[PDB]
This record gives sequence, structure tokens and C-alpha cells, in this order.
Amino acid sequence: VLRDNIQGITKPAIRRLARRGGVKRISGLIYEETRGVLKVFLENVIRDAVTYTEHAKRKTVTAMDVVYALKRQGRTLYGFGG
Amino acid sequence: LRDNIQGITKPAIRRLARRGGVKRISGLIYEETRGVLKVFLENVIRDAVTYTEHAKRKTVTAMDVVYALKRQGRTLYGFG
Amino acid sequence: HRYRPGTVALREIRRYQKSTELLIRKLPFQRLVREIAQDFKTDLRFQSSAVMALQEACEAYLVGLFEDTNLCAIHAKRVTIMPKDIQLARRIRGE
Amino acid sequence: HRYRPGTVALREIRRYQKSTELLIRKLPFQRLVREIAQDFKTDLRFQSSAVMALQEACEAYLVGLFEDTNLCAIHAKRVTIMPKDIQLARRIRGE
Amino acid sequence: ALQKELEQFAKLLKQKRITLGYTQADVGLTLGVLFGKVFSQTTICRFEALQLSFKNMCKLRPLLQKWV
Amino acid sequence: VKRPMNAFMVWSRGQRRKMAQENPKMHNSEISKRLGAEWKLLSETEKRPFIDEAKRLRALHMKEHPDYKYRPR
Amino acid sequence: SRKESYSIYVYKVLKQVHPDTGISSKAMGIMNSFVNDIFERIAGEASRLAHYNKRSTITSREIQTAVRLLLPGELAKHAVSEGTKAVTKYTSA
Amino acid sequence: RKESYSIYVYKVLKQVHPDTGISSKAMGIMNSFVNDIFERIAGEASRLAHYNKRSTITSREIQTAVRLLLPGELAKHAVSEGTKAVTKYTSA
Amino acid sequence: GKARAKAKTRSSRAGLQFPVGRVHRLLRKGNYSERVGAGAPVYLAAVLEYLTAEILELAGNAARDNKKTRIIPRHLQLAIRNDEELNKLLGRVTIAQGGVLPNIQAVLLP
Amino acid sequence: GKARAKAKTRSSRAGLQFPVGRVHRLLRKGNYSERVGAGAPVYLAAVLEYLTAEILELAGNAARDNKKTRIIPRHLQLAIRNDEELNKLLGRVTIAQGGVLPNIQAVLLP
DNA sequence: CAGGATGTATTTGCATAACAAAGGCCTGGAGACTAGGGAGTAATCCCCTTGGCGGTTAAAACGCGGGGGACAGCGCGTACGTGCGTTTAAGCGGTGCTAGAGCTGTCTACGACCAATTGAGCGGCCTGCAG
DNA sequence: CTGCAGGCCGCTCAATTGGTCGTAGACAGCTCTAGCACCGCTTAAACGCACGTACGCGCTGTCCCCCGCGTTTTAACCGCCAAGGGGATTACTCCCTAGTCTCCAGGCCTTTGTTATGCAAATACATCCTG
Repeated sequence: VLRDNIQGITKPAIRRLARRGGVKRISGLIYEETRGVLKVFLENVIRDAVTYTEHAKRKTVTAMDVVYALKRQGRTLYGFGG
Repeated sequence: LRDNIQGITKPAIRRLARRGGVKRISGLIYEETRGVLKVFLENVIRDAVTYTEHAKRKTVTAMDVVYALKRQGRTLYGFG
Repeated sequence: HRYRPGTVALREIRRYQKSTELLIRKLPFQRLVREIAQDFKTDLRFQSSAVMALQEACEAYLVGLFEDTNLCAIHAKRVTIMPKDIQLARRIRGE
Repeated sequence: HRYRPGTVALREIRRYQKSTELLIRKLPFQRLVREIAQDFKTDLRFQSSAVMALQEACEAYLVGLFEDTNLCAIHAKRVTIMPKDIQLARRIRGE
Repeated sequence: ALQKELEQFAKLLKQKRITLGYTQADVGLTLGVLFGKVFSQTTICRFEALQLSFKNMCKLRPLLQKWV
Repeated sequence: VKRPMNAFMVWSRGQRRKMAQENPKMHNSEISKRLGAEWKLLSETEKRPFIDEAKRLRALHMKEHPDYKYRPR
Repeated sequence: SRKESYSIYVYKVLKQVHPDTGISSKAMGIMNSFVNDIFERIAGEASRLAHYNKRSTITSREIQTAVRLLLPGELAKHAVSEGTKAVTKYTSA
Repeated sequence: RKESYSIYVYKVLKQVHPDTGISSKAMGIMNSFVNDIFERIAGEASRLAHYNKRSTITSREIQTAVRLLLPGELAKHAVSEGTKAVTKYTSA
Repeated sequence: GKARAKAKTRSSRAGLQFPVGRVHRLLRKGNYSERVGAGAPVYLAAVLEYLTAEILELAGNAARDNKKTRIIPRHLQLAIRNDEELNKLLGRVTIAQGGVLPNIQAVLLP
Repeated sequence: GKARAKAKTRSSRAGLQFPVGRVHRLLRKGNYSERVGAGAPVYLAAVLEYLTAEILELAGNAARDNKKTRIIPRHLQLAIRNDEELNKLLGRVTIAQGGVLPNIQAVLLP
């Protein structure tokens, strides 16, 4: 059983992403808001990948199932599949 | 004909803005809004025409407008 | 004995959020559609319902943009809408 | 000789934009994926490549969001990012 | 002028090696024996192929001329 | 222009025919496996003429094609 | 000479909930566009599921999965409950 | 395994930049690319055939699909090459 | 849960009002698949009917909110928004003469 | 194109490098249509090949900007963005290890 | 100037390819061949689309003054950034176990297909009433 | 009062029924991949602290651009008509593409032993932010 791995995303990890996006100054409240958003984005993707996996009556989620999960979101992951 | 972009009157622009919750409109908005509307029309019309041409016909149907909108990530109900 | 500025504008927001009627005049709209159409082909025709179908989409589009535009102005701590507020909303939308 | 505030920030913006690798730690991310997955079903597994695919999607997502967020703050005439700047971008995006 | 001198020798070295039935590895190892400084067959290959820098070819050439 | 045979290849050529022909209906896949092992079990003297023949073929090949180089795609 | 509508079925569904409530022809037009939109999407995803599993047939199972992928939350759930029932029942005596 | 275009992508690159190589990951990116575009065009072409009540997709449906999917001039060059390739193919 | 599985009309046998037999036909067409199962159109018809009912139920309530005994395109629009899940499903749909919600922001008030 | 009618393969007949015969085959699958024409895969293969070339050309240039002799996912990513048209077609595509453009707004600078 | 700290260009070894030789096997592609249903052509009729006409009158254009809000500038407080030293667990490599993915072959309940049978729904018209 | 609604007739063709046929998917059974759990060790990244000031926030005052009416001008809308161009339907005809079968060309496997070939490490200049 896993718990609270949302805190496994360190402040630096968030900061670095924000920096890549052009962010220079970050409010201490951002870290929590960012986490809420990440979690939802990630959760929706996983759920669809799991749903596809379940339909196929399999146990292991494949990278291709993640790709399908993204495809429907209007996104693609090149280099991982079709 | 030409110059139909002026056919979208200030009140027409304003009323739309009001429906969207806008109280105060800068005088610069009217022109910016038109630029945006025009682009929307160009993309939708062009595709509707493209579908019409593919069908080897001359009249654009409501359904051709629907398909043009469909590819913009939108649907329109009540027209087919 | 004028209603103070902002009174009518607020009321009009309320009213336009109640009506379903088209706000853009029909003939002017139709003509705009045609002149645009001529950039692709002349002597083209449209069903009368096609023009209305297009207008419904156009108004819905602009209103949705205005709502996001309004939020941008609110974020700027103000009421008045500037071209920038439109551009910011569009950029974020990926237009 | 301490570099004044903002010198590093610009270097870090520059550097991460230039780089191509991941910014989020792998094991922490992998666990986050699973913690969430456990709420859909027990005894689920992932290919190592599936976890990588998820992380790649997540970082790309957050970076794009931060960029839009940054623009919102700029529009608001600020450099520091507030939670609201994120929310505005998401709202406009329909998220 | 240096490029040509090095090109000419590299061609001669390859021909000499082949004629005498030696490998590139043999040249590398033998230079070790002769001068105390061991070279890999990669270096020898790159020498014959002129894929090395001028200074590296210049430092190595004398040893290879002697090897022949 | 092809590549000259190495020590193993010169030898395996002789044993290719000495296995393929003497032991009929055997796949080349199987022959190669066996020959690989058989070569490894040979003494230096047994390998020698093939090792030197490979040298001879390489020298001869280059003599016939002075500018020949190995370039795989 | 005309494409079939669902206006007869939509009308009937309305009255089972609000038997004293009428509906305009335009509203029916909206509902007909609606039914075709949902149908198309589910059938579309069902096609993908069959494709992903290298199949040629769509069954009740693909429809079920497709519903979950397309519909959110509780609506997806009830749609699944009713669909599952209708089929479980369909093949029953 | 699955069909890929790694051999074709490799060749196309060298017709443009004969001295430039490409990583296996980049090839993976290009394989995703070809499959994506293929699906989209075939998908739209399917709609065109469906909409006009047909059972066959021909070069014309592809042409229309290309115009709808590709922007600007990029679309034109694709159309020109497509039109030509068909012309050449049958003109033999 | 009916005891009547004898009905010839597939929609009736399925306990549905929607034309199951047609749904079968529609799935068959459109090249969604090469083969269509027996339970496929049944499952789908139930789904389509369920969602249809939910919109109409909520729209009927919208009509009442406006003090009416009829559903018009507007009442359908209000219904879609009132239900958050329904809103998402149809959140990108433009409704002919649907209008918008009466959303007034506090910052715009006196 | 070629000045000859002679061909060895379908692709060589078209004058294309892409596997035209396969494209035809792929179009028969995915249930896009019940029937596929002969000119369809020829037209399509040319399109796929053309677009492929454009990305690769620009990526080769991106590789040059970095003084490299090799295309990597990053170079493909940069190529896509620099070309406005490709930046729409693939505008929303995530490239594994593609990175982002080095864009810093003036308001963030001294 | 005058020093400290970071970033490119330019050289080196470590895996790991591609070729040689032989010939049986795989399978994908190209080349014919016929069958018959899809798409193309021409002819026919009738809808709706365009265009013009004149009159009414709601909406738009323009002027004007008032004042509410955008804007710039000022000053104060703090939460954000910047190092520094200490602590954490992420990452690496290697070991060992087996659960589940993937492939093969059997065979059988399912769906496509056809021809015969049947009545729920289509179209138009009658007729009067609710929003 | 327009447009909604149920009732009526008479089809009429889409739906239902009941059989044959072949095969896509269910099912069991075997192989062995890669996913999981675990341990130890190194060390880059993370945690927490103290200190300083650049940025965010709120307040004040200036003035200028937008709002709210009143009056005058515009063309949008309404109802009406006539002309004819294009869309829909129909029958008839050809010929393109699925479906089947035949046969060939190339690539694959398979082993050691050269010649490269493509990079992660090392090392020497440039470049930059304070004195």
C-alpha cells in the first residue's frame, strides 16, 4: 500500500519544471496547487490506461495503453507507439 | 461585394460581449474582435466549401457547415 | 436623470444572458460570409439554414471568448477590456 | 561574490529549456503513479516503459501549464507566480 | 605539406603491414615492446585512416616508421 | 567487391562442404553452429594454414584491389 | 427518401418522465443530433477496442468499455448498469 | 513485431542530408509520425466516402483529406506530389 | 426486470423503447467493425435511451423553472449545464438558440 | 520524375520510396472503407514521403545548428517548431526528450 | 584590471555493429484471371435560391458632457532568493523468484447470409386545442 | 391565432423468424520475459537555517476615455412576386476492384575474425559577475 507520494515531488522538481516554462519567481503556495493539478492530470491518464488494460483482461499496463490514454486527450507520445 | 466586416456593428459586438459578462469595452476592442471573428469564419467557411467541392456541387449545405465546425472540436445541434 | 454608468451595462449583461435571440444582424452577416467565400471561389451558393448554422456557431464562439477575456481583465484587477485580454485568452486556448 | 537574485533564475530557465532530460525523480514518480493506480484496482503492474511514458506526458503537461501561467502573471504585471495564475490558465483551457 | 607527408606514410605503413602478414593490433603491441608506449589497434586503424589529429599522427609516425 | 575470408571462414568453407555433403539434409544453420565449435577445438597447427591463408587472401585481395575498403551500411 | 430520426422514441421517453410535458420540433431536432452524436462516439471507440485487440467483432463488452471511456462518473455507471442488464437479460429466457 | 518505416525514413533522410545520421530514438519518433498521419488521412477519407454514400476511397478522397489536414503551402506540395505520383504510376 | 422475454420487437424484449433492431443496423454500417454481436446494439440502445431520458428529465424540470409545460432548445441547454457530468459530455455542443447561463461576477457589482 | 515506364516494384512504378504496396494494404484494414482504389495508396504514399522529407530536412538543419552530424529527437522537435506549418500539424505532439524552445520574455530580463 | 566560477570545442578507449560462404525456408509482392456490383453518364422533373420591389420603422451613427476608472508614482514590509552545512534516499549494480505475457493448436458456439413471413411505422390528410 | 397532437387508412419495406455454413474467438497448455522484491554502497540532490533586499501590496492624485442619453439618418426587415439553375431521382451501361491462385526475388539464419563506428569520458581555451 502506497501513500502520500504526492510529496515525492520535491520543491526543486516543481521549480525546475516551472523554470523550463519561463518562471523566475514562485510563491510558496504554488507547490501545493501544482500538486493538485499534476495529480488530476496523471490520474485521468492512468485510469484510461488501466481501463484499456482491464478490457483486454490483462494485469500489466503497457506503454501502448498509456499512449492510447493520451491519444484521446488530443495528445500523442511519439517514440512510445502509434 | 466587399467591406462586410463593418456590417458587424458596434452594438452587435457589444451585445455579445455583454452576454459574456463584459461591462466596459475599450475602443480598440471592436477592431480586435473583428479580426478574430473573421479568422473563425475563414476557417469554417473554407472547410465547408472544401466539402462542397469534394461532392462536386455548387451549393454549400448546412451539413457542410456542420462538418467544418466538427473539425474545430465543436458540434452544433439542431441542424442535422 | 441618467442611470449611473455601469448600472445599465450590468443590467444588459443580465438581459443578454436571458435571451436566445441572435445579436448580429442577419443580412450583414450573410454578406460577410459571402465576401469571405469569394476568396476561395466566386458564384458560390449557400442554403439559408447554412448561414444560420454558421451564425449560431460564430456568436457562441465570440461569447465564449469574451467570457475568458473578461476573466483576464478581472485577473488584471479591473473591469475594462483591452485587446490584450483577448489575446491572452486566445493564446492560452491555443488559437 | 554572490550573484544577485534573478541571475540564477534566468540561468535555470535557460538551462532547463535547453536540456531534454527529466526533472522529476523517477522512483518518487513511479510510486505516485502506483498510489493512484491502487485506487482503481489492486495488484496492478506497469511496464518500465509505461512509467516513463507517463512521466514524459506529465512533465510536458506541467511545463506547458507553467508557461501559460507565466503569461498570466506577466499580464498582471508580476513576476512571482500565484496559485490564481495557474487557475486562470486552466480555466481558460477548459480544465 | 604536413598532411601529405602523413598521408604518404600512412599508405606505406598499411602496405608494409599487409605484405609482412601483420595485424593492426600487432603494430600497437609491438610499438609497446619497441618504445615502451603501447597503442591500441583503434589508434593504429585511425592512423592508417588519417582520422587522428596532426600532433597525434606526428608523435606516432616516427614509431611506426621504425616498426616497418 | 567483397571481403576476403578470415581464418575461420577459410576453414569453415572446407568443412562446410565436409559436413553439408558428407552429412546430407543438414541445415546451414546447424552446420555453422557445429563448425564454430569444431574450429575452437582445433590446435594451433590445425588452424595455422587457414589463419595464414586468410592473410594470403587479404593480401591478395588488396593487391588486386589496392584501394579496397570495408564499409558496411 | 429520408434518413430515419429518433423523434418518435425521444418523444416517448419524455412522456415516461413528464407525461404532461410537450416538446417543440426544434427541441426534437436538438435531441436527434444528440442521439447520433453519442451513438457515433461509442461505436467509434468500440471500433478502436476491437482494433487494439486485433479483432473483427464488436460485442456488448466493447460497448461497455467504450461507455466508460467516453462518459464521466455516475452517468457512465448507470449507462453501464442499464446496458449490462439489457444484454444479460437479452440472452436470457 | 509491427510494421515500421525505419528503412524508408532512413533513405529519405539521406536523399536530403547524405552525410547525416539518425538515432534509433529519432527513428521511433518518425515511426510514430508516419503512423499518425496515415491514420488521420485514412480517417478523414473514410468520412468523405461515408458522407457521400460511397464504398470506395480513391486518390480524390485522399486529396481532399490532405487539404483538410495540412495547412498552407505544405498542403499544396503534398497535393502536387500525390497528384503526380498517381499520374506517373498509371502513365506507364 | 420484466418477465416478458417473448416479445418479437427487440426493443420490447430488451425492455427498451429505442429501436434495437436499427441500432444493430447502424453499428453494422459506418464500417465500425466487420461483425456485430447480438448484445452489442442492445447494450448501446440501453445507453442511448438512458442518457436521452436524463436530458429530458432535467429539461422538463428546466421548463418548470421557467413556469412552462413544454421543452424548447433552451430548456435542454439549461438541463445540460445543471448536471455537471452531463455538461462535460456535451460541454462542447452549441445549441441552436440555447443562450447562456445567467453568470454574474461579484467584481462587476456596485 | 522518371523518364521511363519501366518499373520493378509498385513504388518504383510510382517513383516513390515509400512501400506503396503496403500503404494499399494498410488502407484495407482499420475498416476505413469496404473498397480501396489503385491510385489511393500511390497518392498517399507520396504525401507521407513528402512530409517525412520536410521534417528530416529541417531536423538536419537543427542538427547543424548544434554542430552535429546526427538527428536526435531534439532536432526533430526544433524543426517542427521553426516551421509554422509543421508547428500546427504536429503542434500538439509530445516528443520524447524533445525539450522546449529557449524563450525568455523581455520583461524577465534586466 | 583582477580574479574566481561556469560553458564549448577537441581528443580518446568500449562495446557492438556489418560483412564474408551456403543453401533450404519464409513470406511478401507482383502478375494474371474472371465476376459482378459500384460509379459514371444522360435525361427528366420540381424545389429553393437568387434577385428585385416598395414601405414601415427599429437599430445605428453621431454629439455632447460627466465622472469612474485606468494609470503612474511613492513608500513600507515581508516572503522570496541566495548560499552554507548536514542529512536523506535516489540511483547503480547485482541477485534471485515466479506471475503473467505471448504463442500454439483444438474445436465449437457464434454471427453472416439467405429466403420466407409479418405487422410497427411512413406519408398524407382530418380535425380541433394549448402556449 | 401558428404549430402541436392524436386518430384514420392503406400500404410497404424494415424487422423478425428459422435454417445452413464457415471461422473468430474461447479455451487449455507450454515457454520463458521482464517485472518485482531485496541488499549493500556511493554520493548528488534535498532539507533546514540565517540573512538581505527586490518585488508585491496598498494609497494618493491626475486626467482622459467610455457611458448614458437625445436627436437625426440608415438600411434591416417584412411581405410579395417571377425566373431559372441546381439537386434529386431514375434507368441503363461500362469497367474497377475484391477474391483466388501461381510463382519469384530477396532476406533470414549461422559461426569466427577484420575494419570501422559511435559515442562517454578527459583537457584546454573563451566567457562572465562581482570586486
